[PDB]
Amino acid sequence: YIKRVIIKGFKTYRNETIIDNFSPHQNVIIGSNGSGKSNFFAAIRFVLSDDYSNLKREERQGLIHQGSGGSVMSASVEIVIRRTVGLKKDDYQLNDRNVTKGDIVRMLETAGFSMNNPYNIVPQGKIVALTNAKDKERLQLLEDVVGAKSFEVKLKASLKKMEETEQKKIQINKEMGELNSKLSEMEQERKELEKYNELERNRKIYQFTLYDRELNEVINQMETSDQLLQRLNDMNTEISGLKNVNKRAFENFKKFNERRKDLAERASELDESKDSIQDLIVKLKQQKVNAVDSTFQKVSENFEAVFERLVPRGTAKLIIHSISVSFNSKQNEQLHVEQLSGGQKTVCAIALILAIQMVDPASFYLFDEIDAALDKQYRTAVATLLKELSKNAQFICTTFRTDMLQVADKFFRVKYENKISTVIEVNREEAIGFIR
Amino acid sequence: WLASNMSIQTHIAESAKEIAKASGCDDESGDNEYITLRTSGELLQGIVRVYSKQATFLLTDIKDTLTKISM
Ligand SMILES: Nc1ncnc2c1ncn2[C@@H]1O[C@H](COP(=O)(O)OP(=O)(O)OP(O)(O)=S)[C@@H](O)[C@H]1O
Ligand SMILES: [Mg+2]
Repeated sequence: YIKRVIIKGFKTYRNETIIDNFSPHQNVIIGSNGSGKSNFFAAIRFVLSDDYSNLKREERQGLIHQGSGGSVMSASVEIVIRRTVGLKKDDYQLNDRNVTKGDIVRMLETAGFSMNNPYNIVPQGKIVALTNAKDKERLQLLEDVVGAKSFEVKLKASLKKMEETEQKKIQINKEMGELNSKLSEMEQERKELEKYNELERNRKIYQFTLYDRELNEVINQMETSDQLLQRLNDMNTEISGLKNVNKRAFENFKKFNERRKDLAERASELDESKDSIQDLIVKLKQQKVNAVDSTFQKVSENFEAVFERLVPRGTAKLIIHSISVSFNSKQNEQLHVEQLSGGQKTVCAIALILAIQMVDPASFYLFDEIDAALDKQYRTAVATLLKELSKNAQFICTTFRTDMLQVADKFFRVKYENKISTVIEVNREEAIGFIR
Repeated sequence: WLASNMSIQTHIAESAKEIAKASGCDDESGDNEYITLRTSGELLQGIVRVYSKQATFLLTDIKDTLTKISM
């Protein structure tokens, strides 16, 4: 359940290649050297996967087929999904209707798999290159399935702004004291208008008791009183003595204290909430291992099983530290991989990456000439195993070893007349095509 | 939900353990749609993006206040 494919103006595919069915399983492709086979799969992930996203001029031009210029503006690709491009951000002509990039960004994840499956393809002679590939690179391989370090980049990055923020926190912190201070001043300055109104009533009643207390007696001279006498100065002596008049001290202090409280609750909050993000992290930095050291299991546990297919002659295990492959090809004597035959290594490769590919199995997979250097024994073991794997997923391979053929489902050849390259579909005489 | 993602204001810690739930926090692994860990990453990011933007706003305030007193 892939659907149709045809091109217009893409790489060596000059004009039109309306030369394609076809259905699920084991579809195989070939043709001459640099006829455009690999260009063709380029065609493929071209659309399916965001490997062709941002990069500008000489990158973006390249793709369009630069064959003496011509219509440099027209480079269209059909899968079912059309993606034309012209000179300068002439984007997706998305599935007859017409949508966006960000749109099937969502759709492939809800398919899927996505952009997200990094083993969804497999060239390059890479497989090779991975013989080459050493201990640490293996770790990577694993991580990059569970996405892991794309994660790790973020972590560190957040963790910076995190402990970057937290210097504003201190700049902040300074300002609060500086506030606390401005209310420490606005405190004394209310203590007063307190103590003050205290007096000009406290006084102003003595004033009124004695207006009576001593006119009381002149009421009666018609046929604590000393204490109060000089006490009524010990008051007047101070309102006149100490008054920086301000009628607002208990208004202006009411609000401007409230805020300080409002703030120093926010201010406080932060710390609390810091200690919780900062706590969140460790909750996750754990989860990362959980995510990995779990996949690891699944991967090893696939691997042997897979390997033991290809080479039922011996067994293979994974060890980890920071990752190794322990190995023997025939039960006889074992050990580490960095000792094996060019080819001998090359087996694992595959196995491994199958082992991996198949732990988050996607709907679809392709394989540029995955068979380019392993020799005989194995080729049989592989093509078969792959075909067995075909059942559940869509597979597409290039080859030039015929050994995937004596076993294959569909069949395609690519032809290059000097400016155009074409795919043509043949069967048995296709298998004859190579043997020539 | 949604509240989380793009990464104006909300509550930090109230979410830092809404994530822990998507992991193993009170020890019942594992439910929901879990942690694409891609997701975890870009979230965490966001939280802090805001956690920061808060402390900033805060400071902006204190100051805009403190000077408003000087009046
Ligand atoms: N956009 C393009 N426009 C014009 N020519 C191109 C374009 N892209 C690639 N080519 C040419 O086509 C060749 C690439 O063809 P490929 O797909 O690599 O052949 P192939 O299928 O890889 O065959 P092998 O086995 O890898 S040699 C290059 O060497 C270029 O000369
Ligand atoms: Mg190639």
